[PDB]
Amino acid sequence: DGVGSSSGNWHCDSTWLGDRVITTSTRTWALPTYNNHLYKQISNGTSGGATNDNTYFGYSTPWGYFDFNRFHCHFSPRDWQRLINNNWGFRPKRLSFKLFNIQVKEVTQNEGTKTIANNLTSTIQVFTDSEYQLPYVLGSAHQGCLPPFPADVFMIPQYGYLTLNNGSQAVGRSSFYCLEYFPSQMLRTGNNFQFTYTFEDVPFHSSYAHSQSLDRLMNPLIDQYLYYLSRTQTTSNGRGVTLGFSQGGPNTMANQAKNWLPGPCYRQQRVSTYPLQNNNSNFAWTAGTKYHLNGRNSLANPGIAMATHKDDEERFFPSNGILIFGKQNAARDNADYSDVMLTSEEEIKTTNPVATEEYGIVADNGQTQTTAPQIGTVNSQGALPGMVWQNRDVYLQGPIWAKIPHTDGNFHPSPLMGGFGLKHPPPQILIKNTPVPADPRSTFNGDKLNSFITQYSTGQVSVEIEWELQKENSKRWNPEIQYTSNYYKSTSVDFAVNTEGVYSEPRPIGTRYLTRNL
Amino acid sequence: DGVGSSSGNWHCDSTWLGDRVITTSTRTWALPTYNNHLYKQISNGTSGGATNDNTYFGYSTPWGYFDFNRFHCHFSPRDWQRLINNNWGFRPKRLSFKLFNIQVKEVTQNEGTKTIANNLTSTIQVFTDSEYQLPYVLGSAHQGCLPPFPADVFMIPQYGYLTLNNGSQAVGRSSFYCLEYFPSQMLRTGNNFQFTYTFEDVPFHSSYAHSQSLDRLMNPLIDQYLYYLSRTQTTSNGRGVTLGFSQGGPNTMANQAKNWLPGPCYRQQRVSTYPLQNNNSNFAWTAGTKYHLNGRNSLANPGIAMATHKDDEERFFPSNGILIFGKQNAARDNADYSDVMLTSEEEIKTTNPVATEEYGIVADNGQTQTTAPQIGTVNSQGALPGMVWQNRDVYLQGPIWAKIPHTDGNFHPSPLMGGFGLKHPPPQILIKNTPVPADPRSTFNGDKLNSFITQYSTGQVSVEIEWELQKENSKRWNPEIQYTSNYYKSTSVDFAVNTEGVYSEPRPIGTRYLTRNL
Amino acid sequence: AHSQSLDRLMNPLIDQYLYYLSRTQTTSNGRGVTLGFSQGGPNTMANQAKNWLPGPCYRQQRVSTYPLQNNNSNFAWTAGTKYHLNGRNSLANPGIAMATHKDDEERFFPSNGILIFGKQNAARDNADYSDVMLTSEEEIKTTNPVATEEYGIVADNGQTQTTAPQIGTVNSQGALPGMVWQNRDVYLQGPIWAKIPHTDGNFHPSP
Repeated sequence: DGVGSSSGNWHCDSTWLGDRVITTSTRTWALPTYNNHLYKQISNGTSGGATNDNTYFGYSTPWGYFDFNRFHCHFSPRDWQRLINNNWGFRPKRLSFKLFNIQVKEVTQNEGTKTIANNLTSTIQVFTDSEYQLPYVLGSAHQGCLPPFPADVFMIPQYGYLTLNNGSQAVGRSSFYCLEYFPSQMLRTGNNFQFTYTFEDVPFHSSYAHSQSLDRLMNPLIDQYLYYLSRTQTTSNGRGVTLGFSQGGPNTMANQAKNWLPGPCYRQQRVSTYPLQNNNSNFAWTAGTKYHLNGRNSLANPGIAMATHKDDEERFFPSNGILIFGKQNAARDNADYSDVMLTSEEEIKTTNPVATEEYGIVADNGQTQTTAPQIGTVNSQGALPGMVWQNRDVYLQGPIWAKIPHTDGNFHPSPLMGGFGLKHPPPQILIKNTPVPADPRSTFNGDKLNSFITQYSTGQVSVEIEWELQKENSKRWNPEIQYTSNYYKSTSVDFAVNTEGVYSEPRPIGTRYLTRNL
Repeated sequence: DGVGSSSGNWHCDSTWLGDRVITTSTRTWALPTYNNHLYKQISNGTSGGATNDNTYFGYSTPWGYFDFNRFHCHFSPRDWQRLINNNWGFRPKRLSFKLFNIQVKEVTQNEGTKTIANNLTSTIQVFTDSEYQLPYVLGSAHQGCLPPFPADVFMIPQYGYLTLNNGSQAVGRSSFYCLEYFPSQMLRTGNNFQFTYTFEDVPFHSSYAHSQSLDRLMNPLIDQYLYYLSRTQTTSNGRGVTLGFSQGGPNTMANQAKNWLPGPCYRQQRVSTYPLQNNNSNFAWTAGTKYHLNGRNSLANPGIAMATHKDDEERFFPSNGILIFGKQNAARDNADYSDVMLTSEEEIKTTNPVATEEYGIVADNGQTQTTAPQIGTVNSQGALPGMVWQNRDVYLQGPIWAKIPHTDGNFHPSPLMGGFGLKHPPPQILIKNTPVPADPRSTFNGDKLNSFITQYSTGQVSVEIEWELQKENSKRWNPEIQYTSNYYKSTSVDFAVNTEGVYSEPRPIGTRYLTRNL
Repeated sequence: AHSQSLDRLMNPLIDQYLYYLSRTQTTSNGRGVTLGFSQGGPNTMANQAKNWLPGPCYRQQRVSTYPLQNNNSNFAWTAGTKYHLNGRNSLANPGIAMATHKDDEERFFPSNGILIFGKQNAARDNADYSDVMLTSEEEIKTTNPVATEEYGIVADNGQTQTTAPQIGTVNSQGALPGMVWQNRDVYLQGPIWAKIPHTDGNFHPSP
C-alpha cells in the first residue's frame, strides 16, 4: 500500500434480511487546522452583558471529531419509510467504522496568489476514547454531522469541553485535558483506520400508537360490581344530607374504578400558531418552564414527554416543550414561523397528559358542616405507583443515542430529546493534523516553536450499523395509517435536489404509524 | 503495482476461429468534472416556446458512462467485410471489460497562465449497475461512443435521466436517484478495474436476402387442383349474371391459393430525393407518421421494418421511416442532402410490404342486386395468422443491442432501430472523479463545502466481445453479390485518413449480401 | 407503476447521431423545395428515433362525470364499442387494457371500458352515479394508449407536386412488432382467475 493504491472503497447500501437491516454510508470530509495547534482557555462571565445563567469556563482544543448521531446519516427517506410502515420497533446492535484514502495538502501564500500542493510525508492522527475518559460531547444535538445526502462534502467540527465554573472563573475541582496524552495512530496517505463496536442491550424504540386510551379499557356493555359515592345530598323535598351509592356502568364510565394512572406532568405554557391569539408581550423567557441548578436557571427543553395538544387544539404547542427543526437556508437567529418545522407528540394522548394542561385535582382541605370543600390544581406530578407512559418519538432528522450520566441513581434513563440511553455509548473519535514546523533559526533558542506550515486534509469515512427489527403481528381488520408521498403534481420532488443542486428535507418524519392495543 | 508500473497493455486484434470470431478494442479517454460535483433538476415546459410534445422533467448527475454499443467500435471495415460476405448470421456471446492506466490531473489558473500537474493521491470511482436498478440510458442512439478509429481520443459523456412529468412539473410517482448510494470501487493511479458478462440466448441476426418472393413460391409448370371465382358475368349475348370458376395456373398466378401473408404495415409518407418532384410546403412534421401517448404526439422513427421502395422507385424514401447517418463534419441542424447518408431496406421486398404504400384491399360493404361492391384501402395492419416478415438490417455505424422494457406483455421484441433485444443487456458503467476540497476556513461552519480543486482524468479502456457465426450452406450455381471496394483511381482511400488526419466513413454498409431460399 | 414513460427513455443531456427530415421547404427568400436534416436532441425529443411502440388500441367513446358536459341523447348502447359475432352484437366490456384518461382529464372515462363496482345497498337497475364506484387504469399511461383517443396518424396517400399529403387517423390497431403493454389491474373486489378457452390459437391469454 503506497501512494498509488487506494486504501478503501465506497460503500453506501442497505440490506433487509428477515428480522434485521444493515445500513452503510460513505462521505467525503475535510479537516482544517484549528486554533493554530493550540489549546486555549475560554470563558464567559457576567462582567460583560452576559447574565448569570449563561456563564461558563472551559477549553477549546486543536482537534476534530466525527458525529454520525443523526438518523438521516444512516437512512434514506425511502429506507426510513420501509422501517416505519412495517415494524413495531427497532434498536441498534453493532457498528463498524473506517477512515481511508487520506491525503494531506499544504497551502502557501505569495502576494495574492494561492497554491495547493500535496505533502506526501505528512500525517494525521486518530484515536477513539473507548474508556470514556474525556468529557463526552456527543448527544448535545450539535451541527457537524455527516450530511444526509451522500454527495455532499462536510467540514469536521472542532472539539471542546466545559468544566466547573464560578462566574467566569475556575474552581479547585476544574479539570484540564490534553488529548496528546492519549495513545493515537498516525497515518500517512497510504494508511487506514478502523474499529468495531457492540451496543449493549437496550429496549426497542416503540414505533406505533395505541388504539386505546388508558381510561377506556373497560367493556362498554357490562356494569361493574364495585360502587362509588354518587350522592351527598337529597334531591327530594328540601336539601338534606344523605349517602347515595351507584355501580359504574356504560353511561357513568368517568366514575368507574380503574387500575392505572397517566404518566407524570410538568406543565408548559401554551403558544398559539396564529399570533393574533397570543397575548401581547414577550413571555418566551419569563413564562418559560425552567429548572434551577446551583443558583442558575435553565429552560427545560423539551422536557419530559407529554402530548403536544388535545383533540382539535392542533394550533397550540408547548413553549419550550417540543423539538423544532429548521428548513433549508433558514436564519440562525429570529427565524420566522414559516422557516421552521414543528414536531407533534400528539400520538401519546392515549397515555401521557397534555403538556399545557394540569395533571388533575386533589383535595386542599378537610371538610366539616361549617367548611366547604376546597380543591387544588396539580401542575407538577412525580412518579406514582400505577403510572404508565410513552417515550418521545424519534425522527429522521433527530438524534439516535445519548450517554447516560455516571451517577448513584437515575429514574427511567431515556434521553429527553428522544433516543436510546447508553451507559457505554459508541466512543467518540478524535482526529487532528500533525503540526509541521517551518524552518527554524540557525542558532538555538529554547522557546517553543510558533511558526508552522499551513495544512489541511481530506479523505473518506464509512460507518455501518446493524439494526434489529420487531415485526408487527396484528389482527386489526381495517387498514392502517401509513406514511406516504403526495400524489399531486409539484414544482419539485420532495427529498431531492432543486435546480441549483441543493438537497432539502420538506417535513419532519416520525416513527409512529402502525397501531397496537393498550 | 505502484506509480511506476503500468496496470495494463494495449489490445486491438481480431481472431477468426471456426464458427466464432473474437474482437478486442482499446481506446484512450478523458473524463471531466460535470456540474461542479452537483445533481441538478432539469425540466422543459410549454411556458416557453416549447410545444407540449417536447416537455420533460429529470435530473443531470455528476457522472460519466461508457458506450461501446455501435458496431464500428468492435469491427474494422475489413473485418466487417469478412463477416457479411461469408456468413448467414451472427450473434454476441460474451464480453470482457477493462479500465486501466489511470492518471488524475489538476489544473490551476493564475492570471492568464494555465498549468497542469499530476495529483498522485486522487481517485476515480467506478461501478456497473448489474441489477438494472437505474434508468437504462443506452440504446437511445446517443453520441459519445468509443471512436471507430483506434487512434482517436474521446471525451466521456455525462449521465442523466428523465422521469414522469406533467408539463414542466413532477408528479407523485417521479423518482430521484443518487449514484453515490451504490457501492463503487475507488482507484488511484496504480489500480485497475475489470468485469465479465455473458449474453443470454438471442436469435441470430439474419444476414442475407431472400432469392424468392412470398407470392412466387409455386411451381410455374403445373396447375392447381383448387378453383377460384373468375367470372360473375356472362360475356356472350347480353350482360347477365353467372358463376364461372377456373383453376389457378402459370398465367393466373395472381389468382392462386397461397399459404402465407406479408408482414404488418403502418404507412409512411413518400419523399422524393429530387426536390422538384415533392409538393411545395413544409410537411415533415404535419404529414409525419406518429403515435399518440398520454396526450403527447411522437413521430414513429423509423418504425416497423418495411421495404424502403419498390422496383424502380429508388428515388423515394419514407419520411421518418429509415435510418439516416451524417457524413464527416456535417452540420447539426438543417444539413443538406449531400451531407447525409440514407440507408435502404430494399432487400426485404420479398416479404415485408413497402413503407409508403397500402397493405391491401378489403370489402367495405355487402352487396345486393341494387348495391354495387365497395372496397376499402388498408393503410395500417396488425398481426394476422400466417404472416412472415424480416427485421431491419444492422449497419457498421449502427447500434448493437437494446434493453427490452420490463412489462406484462410485448410482441416480437426486436428493437426498431435494429439490433438484438435483451432482457438483461450488458450493464451500464458509471465513472466519476472524486471531489477534492480546497482549503476550508479555520473556524467551523456547518454549510456544505462548495469550493473544490479543478481536476480531470485520463486512461485506457479495453472491450472484448466473442461472436458466434452461422455458416452459409448453399447449392446456388451462379456467383453471389459481394460487398467490394471501388477499383478505379481516387483522390483518397475509402475508410482512411485524409491529408489533415481526419478519419471518415464514406457510406453506410449493411449486412445482407448472400442469399437464401424463401 | 412505471416511473418512466415509453417515449422518455433517452438521455436528456446528449444528442443522437441519427438524423431526421426536419425541413421540406426553404424559409429564406421565397418558398421553395429543399431537404433539410437535423439530429435529435434535448429540445427535439418528439423527433428522435426510438426502439419501441405503445400497445394496441380499440377506441372507446368518452363520457364526462359532470352530466352537463355530455351530449344530450341516450348514446350508451348506440355509441358503445362493440364486436360482432355470428350476426349478433356484443358490447366490448371492459375490453383491452387502456389508460382511463390522460393528464388532467380525470373527469372522463371510457363508456364500456372500465370496471364499475356498486356501493352497499345500491339498486340493481338505473343506479345513480353516487351509488357506484369507478375504477381508474390511469397508472398505465406510461405504456398503453388512452382508451378514448386515437392511436396515431398514418399516411392516406402518396404525394406529388400537384397533390398535397393526406393523413389518416388510426382508431383501431392490432399487434405491431416492438409493442409493449401492461395488463389491467386487479382489485380487492375483483376476480382472481379465468379459464382460457380451448382453441387452436390465442394471443396473450390474460383475462
